[PDB]
Amino acid sequence: NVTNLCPFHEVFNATRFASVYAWNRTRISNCVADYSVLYNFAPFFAFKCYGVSPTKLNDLCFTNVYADSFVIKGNEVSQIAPGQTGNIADYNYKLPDDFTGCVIAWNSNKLDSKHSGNYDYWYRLFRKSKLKPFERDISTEIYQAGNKPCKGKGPNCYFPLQSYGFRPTYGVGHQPYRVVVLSFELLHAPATVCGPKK
Amino acid sequence: STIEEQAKTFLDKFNHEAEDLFYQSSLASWNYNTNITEENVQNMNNAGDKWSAFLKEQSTLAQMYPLQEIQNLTVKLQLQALQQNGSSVLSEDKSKRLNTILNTMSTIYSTGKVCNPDNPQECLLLEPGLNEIMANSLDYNERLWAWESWRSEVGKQLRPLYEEYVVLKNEMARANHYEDYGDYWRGDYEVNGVDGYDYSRGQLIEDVEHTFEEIKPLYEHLHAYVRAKLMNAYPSYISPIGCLPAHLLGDMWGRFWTNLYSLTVPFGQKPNIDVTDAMVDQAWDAQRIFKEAEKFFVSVGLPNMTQGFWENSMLTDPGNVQKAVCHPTAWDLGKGDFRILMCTKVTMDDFLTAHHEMGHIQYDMAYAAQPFLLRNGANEGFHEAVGEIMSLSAATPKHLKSIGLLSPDFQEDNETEINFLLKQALTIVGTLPFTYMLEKWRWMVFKGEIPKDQWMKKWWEMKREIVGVVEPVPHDETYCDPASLFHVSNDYSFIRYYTRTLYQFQFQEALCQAAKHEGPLHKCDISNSTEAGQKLFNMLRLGKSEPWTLALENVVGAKNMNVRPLLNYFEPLFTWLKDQNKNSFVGWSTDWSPYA
Ligand SMILES: *[C@@H]1O[C@H](CO)[C@@H](O[C@@H]2O[C@H](CO)[C@@H](O[C@@H]3O[C@H](CO[C@H]4O[C@H](CO)[C@@H](O)[C@H](O)[C@@H]4O)[C@@H](O)[C@H](O[C@H]4O[C@H](CO)[C@@H](O)[C@H](O)[C@@H]4O)[C@@H]3O)[C@H](O)[C@H]2NC(C)=O)[C@H](O)[C@H]1NC(C)=O
Ligand SMILES: *[C@@H]1O[C@H](CO)[C@@H](O[C@@H]2O[C@H](CO)[C@@H](O[C@@H]3O[C@H](CO)[C@@H](O)[C@H](O)[C@@H]3O)[C@H](O)[C@H]2NC(C)=O)[C@H](O)[C@H]1NC(C)=O
Ligand SMILES: *[C@@H]1O[C@H](CO)[C@@H](O[C@@H]2O[C@H](CO)[C@@H](O)[C@H](O)[C@H]2NC(C)=O)[C@H](O)[C@H]1NC(C)=O
Ligand SMILES: *[C@@H]1O[C@H](CO)[C@@H](O)[C@H](O)[C@H]1NC(C)=O
Ligand SMILES: *[C@@H]1O[C@H](CO)[C@@H](O)[C@H](O)[C@H]1NC(C)=O
Ligand SMILES: *[C@@H]1O[C@H](CO)[C@@H](O)[C@H](O)[C@H]1NC(C)=O
Ligand SMILES: *[C@@H]1O[C@H](CO)[C@@H](O)[C@H](O)[C@H]1NC(C)=O
Ligand SMILES: *[C@@H]1O[C@H](CO)[C@@H](O)[C@H](O)[C@H]1NC(C)=O
Repeated sequence: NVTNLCPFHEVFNATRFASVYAWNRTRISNCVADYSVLYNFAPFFAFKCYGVSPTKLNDLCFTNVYADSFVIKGNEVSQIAPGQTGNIADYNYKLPDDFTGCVIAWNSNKLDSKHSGNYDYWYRLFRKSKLKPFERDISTEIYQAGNKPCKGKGPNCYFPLQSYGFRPTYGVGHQPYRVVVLSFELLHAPATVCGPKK
Repeated sequence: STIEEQAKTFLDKFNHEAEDLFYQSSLASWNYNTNITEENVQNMNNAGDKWSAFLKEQSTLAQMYPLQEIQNLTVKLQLQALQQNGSSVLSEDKSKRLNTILNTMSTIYSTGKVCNPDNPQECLLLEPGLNEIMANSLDYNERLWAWESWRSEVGKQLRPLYEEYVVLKNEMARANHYEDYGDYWRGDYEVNGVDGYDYSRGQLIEDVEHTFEEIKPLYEHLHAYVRAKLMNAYPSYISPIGCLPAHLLGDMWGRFWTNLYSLTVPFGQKPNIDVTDAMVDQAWDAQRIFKEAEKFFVSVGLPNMTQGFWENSMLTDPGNVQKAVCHPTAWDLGKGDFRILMCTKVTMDDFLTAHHEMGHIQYDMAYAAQPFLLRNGANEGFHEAVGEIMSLSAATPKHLKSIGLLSPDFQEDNETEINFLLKQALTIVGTLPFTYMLEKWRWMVFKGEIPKDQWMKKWWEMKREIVGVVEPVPHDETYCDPASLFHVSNDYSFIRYYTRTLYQFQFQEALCQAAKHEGPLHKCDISNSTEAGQKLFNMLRLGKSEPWTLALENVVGAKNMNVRPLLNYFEPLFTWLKDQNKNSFVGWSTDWSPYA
């Protein structure tokens, strides 16, 4: 079962990292998934694992791996967990209550902030209802917070999205953070994605 | 959807835009104040214009949702703040006239100067030379000349501008709902909609009258003592039963009596507790002072400064070509950014000032979780009192002994305590009548009781009747003495000091009672105590989400202002003064005048 190495170093270590409301999704399969490629980044703000243990991870083998990446604030990172409420949790990215995987977040103030302000990262603010688990909604229609039918941006009509203003002089809890979520599962399969072993 | 949901959505959008706009404006202002040039002024002006315009349009949109269909009692406060603090009612021509008048008055006050009559080519500004001359010089003629020259060269110009200004302000205030501008100022203390905590705009006047009536005797005893000492000083101008002439109070106006300590010390032989020499010997600096203040604040349970505070704030004057303003201020730029700007030397006064500014920064840090429109003190007096209590607690001999600046071979007899209490009194008690009289005069002027031809007459009559101070030179209606003050000429309220003076002492007595301390109140420290810190934080974190009466009841247990703590603070000094004044007459008569 000699194979090549997985592209972990590519989902991490990227220039553009995608906004939260349009989070990326990469499938990992048919390779050797060495987990020593990470830990080479900054001291993580959070390394919570749910289905397995971080140490009991090198020797284990999976079926398929999904990686999701986006950028959020500092005080919103606590909302990425099974069964949590808040703006980001129910309007941008919702996790199932039986999640089996790990969540990695590390500060990236030195790469995602500018003196004049960075307006290339957005996040949805208004929506009609909640979000189903592992769902995405990328659309732009004027919100109707009123009785009169909405036509355009004006009174009681709002543009759904909004951008951050990341600056290097912001305090902790407002600086950008890079978040990567891995979702493993063990089921009926030839166990394609196995850890490095001989 | 009902009104409340739309109001909540609008509030969310407004907060999320106003945070960024306010941050940009504050950053521009700081960049100007640290690196004074011209392009910084341009950027600051642009940011201010953007912020003002945005507030104007947001108020115009916010004027749509009615206030009588909302029962949440927290949306209502923010909506009222938007509707009241950004609305423009007067026509464009009147607004331009008012702005031009304000700018002209500010420029006249700032650029005003006087020249020596002997040498017209020689001129000196107010702040560098006039303040120093009024402070340290001891000679009747020069002080009288400086006082008269400044009054005649400022008030005469500023009188017509004030006369035109009062009418426009009265029209603007009467436009919305208020009777006049005095009601507009007094509306800050109003509380509505809460049962058992209501406060009307007319209650403040009665409360101030009651507190001053309860304060008067101590002030008159101190006045008699100071008059006797000044008689011992000046032998041909002061009268035994007269009043103190205005040009012998240690400063330009008489707001503070601090500069009379070197002349009226109860016991000259006993030295003070100045610790400048020890700080010089131990090789200290600004960093050490600020670290000590941080440690003191940590010792009571409050959190300490962030890394951005040490990274961004400047604590020493760069000098050289980097011009800057050395007035100590505490900045709150938002988005978790806090800085302090000051030029720190090695002096005990700088120690106390650093403690005061760190207290202000802690107050700003405490409530940084409420909505954008509620991140402010309960009223205009809480913030100053919270700042001042730290300086009160950080000057005790016990704290200095624990720190190490004061030698352990120091003893506290009668005379040291008497001197300390007198020095505190000369600055605290000596300013209350001045503030009360000034605010009362402005209130009558705005209300219209005093006509335009009796301004100076009523001003000096009330000065004699309340402050017990008589002018050295008669003034006709061509003079405008109140305009010579910065606050009066720059459109600022003045009762906040009167409120903070009582608030700080109530807070200090409550905190010392919570720490289980015995002995005189003037010797109290809360450095190690953690109950006091938590109790203070419980009020600090509130912000503006509750009426100030509720916070006051939570802290001290009293709904209204009380003067008992202030009297209890000065009790030994009061007894000593009562024992000392058994010979000289107590009181004053207004019939006397220095000019025959
Ligand atoms: C609604 O709109 C009003 C007016 O538009 C706003 O009211 C202002 O509120 C701020 C803060 O609450 C007031 O700022 C205070 O000004 C005092 C006056 O200082 C002047 O003079 C000094 C020189 O002596 C100058 O250096 C200075 O720049 C001013 O020109 C200051 O003394 C106060 O400082 C105190 O607190 C700071 C910390 O906050 C300490 O560091 C200081 O040492 C000191 O203790 C303070 O800065 C301002 O005066 C108010 N305006 C008016 C006209 O009264 C409301 O904020 C606004 N409400 C909103 C938007 O919700
Ligand atoms: C008046 O309106 C305000 C504004 O909506 C109401 O405050 C709101 O109170 C709810 C709970 O009662 C808060 O929900 C909380 O959300 C957090 C997540 O952020 C969650 O962890 C908590 O468990 C809780 O569910 C809501 O945040 C809060 N609003 C704001 C802006 O903070 C208030 O209750 C209303 N009062 C009356 C009498 O109607
Ligand atoms: C608060 O507690 C600290 C911790 O004990 C005190 O610091 C000590 O103060 C004594 C005073 O004589 C010194 O002998 C010790 O060396 C100090 N310890 C340390 C670790 O510095 C502090 O004095 C207390 N606060 C007050 C006001 O006394
Ligand atoms: C990984 O990060 C380093 C850090 O500078 C960078 O030089 C390198 O190009 C990155 N690898 C990529 C982008 O494939
Ligand atoms: C999202 O992932 C895909 C995976 O191939 C990658 O090609 C793409 O560049 C990623 N998006 C961004 C914005 O980097
Ligand atoms: C101050 O402003 C000048 C003018 O633009 C600028 O060159 C300089 O970098 C700024 N900062 C300092 C510390 O001088
Ligand atoms: C105060 O700052 C020190 C760093 O010098 C830190 O270790 C400590 O935790 C801070 N205090 C609190 C209460 O966090
Ligand atoms: C000083 O205080 C002590 C404390 O008991 C007292 O006995 C003494 O009489 C006081 N002296 C004066 C001059 O007040």
